[PDB]
Amino acid sequence: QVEQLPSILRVQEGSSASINCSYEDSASNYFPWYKQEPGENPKLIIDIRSNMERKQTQGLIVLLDKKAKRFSLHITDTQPGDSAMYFCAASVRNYKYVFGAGTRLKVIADIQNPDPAVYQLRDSKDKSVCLFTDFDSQTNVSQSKDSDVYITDKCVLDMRSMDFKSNSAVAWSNKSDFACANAFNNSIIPEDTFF
Amino acid sequence: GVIQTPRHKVTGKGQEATLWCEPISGHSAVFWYRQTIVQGLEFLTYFRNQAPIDDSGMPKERFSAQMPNQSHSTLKIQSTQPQDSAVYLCASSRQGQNTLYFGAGTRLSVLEDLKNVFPPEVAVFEPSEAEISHTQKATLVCLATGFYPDHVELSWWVNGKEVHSGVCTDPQPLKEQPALNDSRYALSSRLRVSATFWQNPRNHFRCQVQFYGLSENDEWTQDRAKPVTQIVSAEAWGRAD
Repeated sequence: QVEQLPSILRVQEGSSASINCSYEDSASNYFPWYKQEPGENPKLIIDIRSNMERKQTQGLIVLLDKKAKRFSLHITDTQPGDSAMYFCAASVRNYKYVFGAGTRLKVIADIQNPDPAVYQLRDSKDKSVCLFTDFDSQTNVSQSKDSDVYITDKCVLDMRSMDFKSNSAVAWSNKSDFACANAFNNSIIPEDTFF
Repeated sequence: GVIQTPRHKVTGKGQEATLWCEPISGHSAVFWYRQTIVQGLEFLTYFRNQAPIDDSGMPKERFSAQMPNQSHSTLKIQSTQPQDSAVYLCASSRQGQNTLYFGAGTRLSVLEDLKNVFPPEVAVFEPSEAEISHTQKATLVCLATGFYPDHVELSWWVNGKEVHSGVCTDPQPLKEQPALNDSRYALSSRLRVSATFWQNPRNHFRCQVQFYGLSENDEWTQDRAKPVTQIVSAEAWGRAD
């Protein structure tokens, strides 16, 4: 039976992240690691056998200490997009894959040039939605303290094309007394909301 | 690789559900696992050449696994209960191989009552004039609201091809009535394009939400439309001024 720590791992972009696992059978011979993107299937990312104590391939490092019955995975220079669910396992002979319960890795992104703004969208005919966007990593969109006003959590986008990341959160309501001016009374970065 | 069907399954309490897995051309190929938020990856059962070897992880009641032939395996749950709700992964490995290959699994949601299943209403919102002016970028937003349960897949289609780069979808939906445990959900997504791209009125944007609900087999008493598995979409065209 295999213990994997931690369950949730919040790491800042650029920093390294490590997952540790330990297993309870002297006999285990193979230690694979699986990455799992939302909706998809776990995919083998790297593995190590009882023959060896460290392996580095494919942007990944694994350690194995047979004596301590501990093994670990190490990702240096995390980027959003390493954000996924990881799983370790220990196997014996031709059968028996025992898995950790997994680590949800969240890589928090370094907004380089923040541009906090709150804009008002429309379409088709509620009618109106508000967008809080381009704010820095250290901001919390809080939930709606108004019922019948809905606010999503922040969403991090990373482009492959350019080195620009952005945060966004969406808020909407059917009420007549609703506007973007005073919608996001969380701890806003002190800018914009310009109409 | 390993093919599992269905990808999503909604059942009511006490319905029977069977899950299908086609391994790869290989021997040790049952490795049914259950995947949940609380218990993580849990071994259920294992077959070598159609032969039950370990069923240690299987619930002691209602759950059963078979291999009819050597190219398919089934998990049958009798009298589905809410606690049965999880993702059911299936996996296979070869002879002289350590590598284990996983399926994408079947997501099972067992509901108390199928009268509370509703499909999403989808709407897309055109970028802000302010945003365009300030950043030279245009962000479209899509809203899927009022759906239960939370088996939705949201995609962005630009001129008939699905796109990914510049999409951001909420990783988890929000409860419209968060006090209640059994509440409808909303999901939002954003598509960010250049202001130039949005300003071209030949560009067609479509937000599409695949919802999973009742099959055509299921009965429908209520006087609204039966909430079958369906796609719900909303479109917008580029605009010059």
